[PDB]
Amino acid sequence: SISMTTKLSYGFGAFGKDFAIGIVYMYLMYYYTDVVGLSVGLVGTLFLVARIWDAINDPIMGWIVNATRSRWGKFKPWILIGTLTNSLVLFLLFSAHLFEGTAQVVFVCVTYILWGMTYTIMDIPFWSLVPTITLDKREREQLVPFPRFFASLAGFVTAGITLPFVSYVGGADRGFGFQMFTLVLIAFFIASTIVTLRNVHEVYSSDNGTLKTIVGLIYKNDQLSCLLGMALAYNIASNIINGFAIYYFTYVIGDADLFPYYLSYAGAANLLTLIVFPRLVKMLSRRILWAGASVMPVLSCAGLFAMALADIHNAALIVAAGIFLNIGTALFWVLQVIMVADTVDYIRCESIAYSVQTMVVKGGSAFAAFFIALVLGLIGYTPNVAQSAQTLQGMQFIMIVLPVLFFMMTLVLYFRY
Amino acid sequence: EVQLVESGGGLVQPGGSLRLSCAASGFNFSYYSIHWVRQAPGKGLEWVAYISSSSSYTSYADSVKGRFTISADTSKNTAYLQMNSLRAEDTAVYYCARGYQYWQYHASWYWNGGLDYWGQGTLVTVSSASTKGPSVFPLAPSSKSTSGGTAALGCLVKDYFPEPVTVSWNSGALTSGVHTFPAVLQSSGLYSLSSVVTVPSSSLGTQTYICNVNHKPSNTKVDKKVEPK
Amino acid sequence: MTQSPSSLSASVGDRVTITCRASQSVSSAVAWYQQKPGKAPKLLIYSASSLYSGVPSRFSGSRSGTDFTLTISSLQPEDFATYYCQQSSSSLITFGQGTKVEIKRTVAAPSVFIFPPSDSQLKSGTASVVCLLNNFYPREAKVQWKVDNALQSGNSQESVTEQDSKDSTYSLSSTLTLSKADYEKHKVYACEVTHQGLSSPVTKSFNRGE
Amino acid sequence: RQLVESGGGLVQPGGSLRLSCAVSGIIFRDNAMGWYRQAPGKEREWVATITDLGYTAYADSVKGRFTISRDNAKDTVYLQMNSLEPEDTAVYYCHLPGTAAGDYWGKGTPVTVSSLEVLFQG
Ligand code: NA
Repeated sequence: SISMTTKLSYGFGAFGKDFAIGIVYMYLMYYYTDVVGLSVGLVGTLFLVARIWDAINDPIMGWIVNATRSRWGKFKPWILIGTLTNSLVLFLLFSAHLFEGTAQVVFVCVTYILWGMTYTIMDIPFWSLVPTITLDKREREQLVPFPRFFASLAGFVTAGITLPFVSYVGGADRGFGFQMFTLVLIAFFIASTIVTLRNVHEVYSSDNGTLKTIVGLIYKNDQLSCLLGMALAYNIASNIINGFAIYYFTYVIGDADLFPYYLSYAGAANLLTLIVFPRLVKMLSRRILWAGASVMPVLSCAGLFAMALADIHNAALIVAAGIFLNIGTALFWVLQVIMVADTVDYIRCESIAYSVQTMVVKGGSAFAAFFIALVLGLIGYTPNVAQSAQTLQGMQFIMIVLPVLFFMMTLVLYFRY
Repeated sequence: EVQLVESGGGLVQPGGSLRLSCAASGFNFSYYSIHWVRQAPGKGLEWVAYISSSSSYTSYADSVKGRFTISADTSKNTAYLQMNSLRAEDTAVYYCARGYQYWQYHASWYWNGGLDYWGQGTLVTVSSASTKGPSVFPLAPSSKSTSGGTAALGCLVKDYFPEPVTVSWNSGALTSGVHTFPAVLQSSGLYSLSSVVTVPSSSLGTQTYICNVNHKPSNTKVDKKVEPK
Repeated sequence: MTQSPSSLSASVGDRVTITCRASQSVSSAVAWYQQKPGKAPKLLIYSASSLYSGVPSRFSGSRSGTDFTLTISSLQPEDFATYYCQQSSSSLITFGQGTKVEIKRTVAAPSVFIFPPSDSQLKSGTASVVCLLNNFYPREAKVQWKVDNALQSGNSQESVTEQDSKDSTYSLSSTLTLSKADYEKHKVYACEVTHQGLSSPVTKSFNRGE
Repeated sequence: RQLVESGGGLVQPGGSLRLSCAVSGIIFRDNAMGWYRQAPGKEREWVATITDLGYTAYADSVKGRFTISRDNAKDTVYLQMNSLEPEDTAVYYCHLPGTAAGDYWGKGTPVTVSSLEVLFQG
């Protein structure tokens, strides 16, 4: 059985992790463009390379964690090291606006790469714990929703709380508040790591545990080929929408701070959909659930763009569209799990299949970031921090309505089967 | 801490039925089996029957098959043994003991678990006689038909139903060589007992001996004096 | 299922082996129980050569060809009791005969005495005579009643006390019962004892008169 | 469902044995299967357990001596035992933890190790 203490600890750890990563995954490109003053192509290339490398370097840390064997175990020391190292790197990451000249770029690149590596170090053992720590059979289906609930909650809280803090502490210096926000994030991160370390214990240990094989496996499982292709498009679309929102709601729409309403508050609908999910699944067939998952985001985007003309930016429009998008994201995220086992049923060949999803996710995120960088650089000058020059609104609109094409492609690929 | 306790002993006339119960506290009741074993008044142990919690597992000895029935309660850890149509030779002491759940299954030329915990056991008597009064008779010390150095005295308690009788000499003080042989069942169904003592020829003629017999079931005393003649 | 030694004699610091034939044509392990008078048996060795928990190591088991054995290397004063085997063939549990373990001591001859009926119990109408044997260690004392040079059989009750605690001796009393009518139809009565420590049988007699 | 256990026998001290707990009636990918051992005048105690993933936990007394393996192809669990000692003589049962409604114990198999009791009469 699983106690409540362990579930709470394993939810708090995930809360800390996502609470650390959200700000970097939302406000980084905006920070560089509108605060530091970097170019656009440089940011695009930096993000592309520094995310592809982090996507491809995951397996190595698996070998390192397998090899480590010492007094404290083989996961706790790595988690403890990663927490502090990543916290210090993150604090240093939001102070690039104190330099100037050639060294300014070098510092940016070095700090970003360090952040990626340290986060990977901190993250791998934390998720490697579950199969070993207290899991015999079917006791994981009860533990799994706990960490993901807090993982979803962290992003909403950060999105709803960020801007007011900087605004209160900012004024003529709009990074000095970012540094303090980073301090708060680090405090929460360290507290969560301490709690999980003190309230998680190890049981059910284990011992003793090619590219040609990979390509053979990919070719053999045609269903597996469709699974990864389906996942990639949705990941890219979601990354585009989540990343570019600040630019859209600062330039195209009147910058009256409807971004928190659009994301943070619809987070509540996300949480409700997640918490009531089993009854909804029992009520309805899986195919219709998948169709709704792929449909709702398109409705949100259609409402957004369609009402973007001849309106005063209806509040009901923004919140409703956000609710639709969050419902779709939560439903698709939960539905992803069931398909992998069915696909793979027909080295280990299951541990290998475990990492392919993460590979695809990170690759899609990097590709989306590069795409945004290039397209934004093409049309106009965003770093101006000035009134939106006309004829750039078309560029921003196409940027933010491109995801619907990826949603369409995912729907077609699924409908094929 | 594991233990078993017996209850239900008493006097039952032939034909009259009876029930004995064995209760245990200290272990899970479904992992074991309960055996009822018999010890005759003066013979070796004899196995009677056994039951495992599963009522489909029961067994009885050949000499008792068809007359004793055994059962147990899952909720309350009790094991009853009801015996009817009793006989004269079913007088004995009954024990209950604990064993293995599947001892028939685990029976090979190298494994034999055995029975580890034994109850104190209860006495069962079968007869058709009511309480009687012991009657005491002296034993005459022969004038010169005894050993010159050693003289002998004794009292004989002839007829009495209930099992226990107490015998003493000179207010229960003298204990030099006194022998009280075990009671023997007469054909009439009443027990007869004898108590003897030895003293030197010097003691005779001046010393006074009295055989005092106490009977618990009925308040009775005799205190029969012994004199040579 | 027969224990070859019906009774045994030994002392302190001796080696004693007790055999169990178990000649039932079936092979099964044997468990050894120790019983003292007025108490419940204790398990000693369940599987041949497997000591039950909390039994001193001086006990040991074995399994010869078509035979079982129990060995005691040193006899403490606590080992004097009876010992039973066990063999759960088919769906039945069967025990053994038992082998009382006695003490060894120097031989002694019995002391014989005879009592005639007292000046009473004839009004009741039954006569009972008793022959007493006292203080003889070896247990093989035989007694025979002789009435007018005639052997009376089937009307005698024999009671023998357990081995003493001070000297390890015995005392055996034989009682003969008769009716009043038949009591006075004969003249001389007697009891004779035969024992392994007696050169010739001993006898004690009395005439019906005073 | 039903659990049937095999192996068992007599081995002198320092020997080795293998016990196979054949299972049926339940999809073999299922709750962890464990082993228990009971001896005369003693209660059941836990020996080892192996989960559906393949992670294994062992009791202190048997640590470093007994090993537990899961085989899906044969639908079986194997307990290898080495350096057996007289204290290890007992009846070994094959527990199927999980599904609290039914634990569904097995009958068990008796294994005894003693100082060279005269061997079988072949
Ligand atoms: Na990584």
